Amino acid sequence: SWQTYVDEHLMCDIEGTGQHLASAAIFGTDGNVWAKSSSFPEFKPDEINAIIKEFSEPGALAPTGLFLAGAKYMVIQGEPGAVIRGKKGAGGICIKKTGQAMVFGIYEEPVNPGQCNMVVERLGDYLVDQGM
Amino acid sequence: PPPPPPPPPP
Repeated sequence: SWQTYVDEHLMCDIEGTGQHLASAAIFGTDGNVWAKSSSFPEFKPDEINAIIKEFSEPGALAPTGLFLAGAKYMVIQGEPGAVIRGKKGAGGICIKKTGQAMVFGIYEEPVNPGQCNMVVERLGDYLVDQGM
Repeated sequence: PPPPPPPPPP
């Protein structure tokens, strides 16, 4: 099931490190959560709609910010329709869209935006190769 | 519904 993917392939130990993502999830592109980590933020429906709209119209959240469970992430450079990236002080967020899914990764210090992006894009790219 | 996940990667 999808819970296995979050636990074993998102919340895994990051390479050459003891760290791991603060939380993670896998959503459908329709915005229904398929699986999430125990400490995944209590997101609101309109926050997910905004993320869905950002993959349809890139750069829409850039001036105003990306919100998750009330927490604002300063939007940073991302791949249009594919990856959304955000900064919240020390922490951040990486959202990777595939054919049928959206893979969320949320990190904290000392995890880099590149390492969250590695975990999230690696899994996203596997699900793309498997035809999803 | 969520579609079935593919086989776990190596």
